[PDB]
Amino acid sequence: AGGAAAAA
Amino acid sequence: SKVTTVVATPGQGPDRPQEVSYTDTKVIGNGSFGVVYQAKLCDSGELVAIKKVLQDKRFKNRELQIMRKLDHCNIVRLRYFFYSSEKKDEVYLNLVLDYVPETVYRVARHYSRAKQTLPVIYVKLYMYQLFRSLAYIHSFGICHRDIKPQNLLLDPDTAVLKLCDFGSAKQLVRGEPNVSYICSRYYRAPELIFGATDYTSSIDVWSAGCVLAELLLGQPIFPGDSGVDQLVEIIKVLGTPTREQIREMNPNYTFKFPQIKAHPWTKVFRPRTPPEAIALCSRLLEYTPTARLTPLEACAHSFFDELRDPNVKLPNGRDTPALFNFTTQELSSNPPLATILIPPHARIQ
Amino acid sequence: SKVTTVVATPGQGPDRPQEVSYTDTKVIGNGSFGVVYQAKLCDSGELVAIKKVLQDKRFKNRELQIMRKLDHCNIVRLRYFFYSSGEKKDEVYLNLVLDYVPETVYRVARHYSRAKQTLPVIYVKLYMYQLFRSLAYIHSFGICHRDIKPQNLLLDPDTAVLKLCDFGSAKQLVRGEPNVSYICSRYYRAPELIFGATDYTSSIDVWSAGCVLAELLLGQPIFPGDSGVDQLVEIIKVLGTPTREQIREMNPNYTEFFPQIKAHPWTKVFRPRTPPEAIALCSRLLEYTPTARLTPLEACAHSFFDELRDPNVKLPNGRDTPALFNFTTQELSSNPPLATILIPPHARI
Repeated sequence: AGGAAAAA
Repeated sequence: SKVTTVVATPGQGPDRPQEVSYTDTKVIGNGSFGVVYQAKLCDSGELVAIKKVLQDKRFKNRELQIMRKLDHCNIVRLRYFFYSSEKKDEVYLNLVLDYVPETVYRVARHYSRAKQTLPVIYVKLYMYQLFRSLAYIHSFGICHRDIKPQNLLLDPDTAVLKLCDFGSAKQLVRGEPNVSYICSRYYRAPELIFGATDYTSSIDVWSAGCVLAELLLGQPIFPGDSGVDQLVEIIKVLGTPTREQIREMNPNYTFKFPQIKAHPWTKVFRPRTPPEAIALCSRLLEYTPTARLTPLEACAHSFFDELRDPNVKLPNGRDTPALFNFTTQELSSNPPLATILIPPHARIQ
Repeated sequence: SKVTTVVATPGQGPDRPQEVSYTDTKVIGNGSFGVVYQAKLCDSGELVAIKKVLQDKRFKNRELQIMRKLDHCNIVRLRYFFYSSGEKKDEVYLNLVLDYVPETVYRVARHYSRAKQTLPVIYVKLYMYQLFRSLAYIHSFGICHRDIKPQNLLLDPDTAVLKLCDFGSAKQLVRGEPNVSYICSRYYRAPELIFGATDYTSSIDVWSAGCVLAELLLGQPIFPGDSGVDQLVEIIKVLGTPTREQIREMNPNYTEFFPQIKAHPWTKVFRPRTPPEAIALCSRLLEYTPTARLTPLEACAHSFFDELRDPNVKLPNGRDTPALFNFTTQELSSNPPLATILIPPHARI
């Protein structure tokens, strides 16, 4: 189901 | 400020992953249920809740499998779920859930601190919605097992109540044993206190009864730091249980109990408590589990007649939330109760 | 104020009742245990507590039968008892005239907690040692208290004497006889009780004692939770998951019915300043396997209490320590050889 990635 | 993008499976419908972006993440709280965040979905700007718990290697998460099956207006909806990584080299299940801004616990406490009780129209609305949520989950044989004021979320403006936290929920199959240490202090059915492992979904109804009684009294009805103390409070109200009642709760206890006469329920509550509220508690909070109302029968109780009135409104002038759009699944334990539950005006073309 | 004169039976020795007069009666508190009053004996001016409970016509009061047998410096003494007609009309009340002690471990702990201070370890030593002595004594009769918690531990701030109180749950535990699993308070309940065992032993008190020790060291409860499930999670976070053998030792019926968490090393549970001996004692009290826990008497002999056996030890207020070494044969009976540790060279000459 998942998989993370951060931004700004 | 910061934006998190994850790929997540929708809670319902076909498994086609979506890219979900959210920001403004704040902790709502944490404990044995894991961590619950609030977040804002970038697209819509809608607030959601993300419950994060540690995923066991050996088993599929029970709460997830329950949440994927449930679709009801009085239960927080599972929107998305995904896996991620606090404890390093380990996996976390994340549930993206409806967010609701208040709990019954907080509301009850505001009124209790002000030495008032919640208006009855709100007791009616909230409890009716709780009972619907229960009629539905029970129709799957699923028992919540932790019905308490904190797990009842409320929208203060629309009066919508949603049941949350399915981390103790389980399908109860007749003849299978279940652990008796579930359910929170104050809200535990007597058969749980007596250590029964063959209990039914009726424990949820006892708990709902304790919630009702508490919203009417302004404080919990059966408090106590020990089982013993909770039983004493239960006995003060219900009277000493007979032997037949004991056997119905847990056979292996048929100890001797203090011999106390029943306290007439009208004496338990404040003088102007509506009598139909009191009659309802008396039919929820029974020793014999099978003598308790089912959730769907509770919904059909006269205490809720005002909610079936065509001109009923919230005090703030808004319409009530939807209360009569029962599905076949919801009605399935007793389809003829539709004749009371769906009032005449709700069946106009 | 009113003088009250009753004819009362001495708690110990022969059934030879006497005229007892008291005055200055104030309510200390009330609850499931009945009503505790404070009064002053006219003869001596000594303050006493009077515990009043409703007496069942159909049976002998178990708490009375136990207190009439008990004589120990760390247990409230039954001075007298008598019958009266109190609050409920035409019903009979048992009145226990007991030692009054002006504080509880609960109140003292809470003062420290609120002030963000820890109770100095000398008092943790004194209080725990005295509790263990009381437990060694009652257990030597097969009597388990079953409600060991900071509220039932009374204290004199000036002498540092600790007295166990409230024997309303106390019971003689006989191998092969079943006992109710719903005793003991939230936070202090041994895991076997949470799992619903009815074949439990006196070691449940030792678990409860360990929770008190931990709490006095941490400044808060070590295993909080509003449900059994939440309490077990907290236990498992510290002790690690129980093995299959540990679960069978606690309750056979729960073979399957947990998360897999590695044990948190006990040094990491407490503040860094915490004495290694205190920690070592905790780990030998808070064990899953009941039989693996130290007995009360072995707890009294533990290194953590060595300071109390020092000839130069004094209380912070400058006074001598209270009676610590006046062991009887009854008290020592579970393990006489420990006498050589327990009664230090300087004591009792």
